[PDB]
Amino acid sequence: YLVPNVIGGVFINKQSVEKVGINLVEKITTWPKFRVVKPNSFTFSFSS
Amino acid sequence: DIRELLSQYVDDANLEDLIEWAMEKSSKYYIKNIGNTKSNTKFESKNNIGIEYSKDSRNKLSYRNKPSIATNLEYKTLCDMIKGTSGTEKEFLRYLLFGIKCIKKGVEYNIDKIKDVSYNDYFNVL
Repeated sequence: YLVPNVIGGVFINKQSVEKVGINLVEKITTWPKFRVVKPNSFTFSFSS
Repeated sequence: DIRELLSQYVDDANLEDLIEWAMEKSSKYYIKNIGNTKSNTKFESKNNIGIEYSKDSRNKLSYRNKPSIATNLEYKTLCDMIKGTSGTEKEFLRYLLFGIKCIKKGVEYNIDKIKDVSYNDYFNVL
């Protein structure tokens, strides 16, 4: 039965503590990464 | 003594004007060798490649490579302008040679009297 006010989105811990989470940006990049190490030296790092 | 060569090359009607312009613009714009080492911000990358190419010393020769493919065969004041002239009269002869090429082309040899394109007729609203 739907409680008519609660929206939820939390986790109950082992000590009855409500835990809530944020979204996180991934470390793996969908475009390759450009870098300049020293001048006239360039780096193009990608992942699969 | 250069009036012999300069009357060989052009008329004596715009001649000492050419001489005084070449003299003062050669003594004004004289350029030495200034610096550019890598022990001392960024331009456009198309020019920055050449700039940080020229920053290092191993890309330059120890002595000057003299030119080989012979140019300026109509105007052979270069035959003395290679190494008989190295001080102020070298750049003086270079400037008057450019002036002779401009006046035989039949166009203005100076750059100061090439007057500016005044751009504040496009940006003078309100």
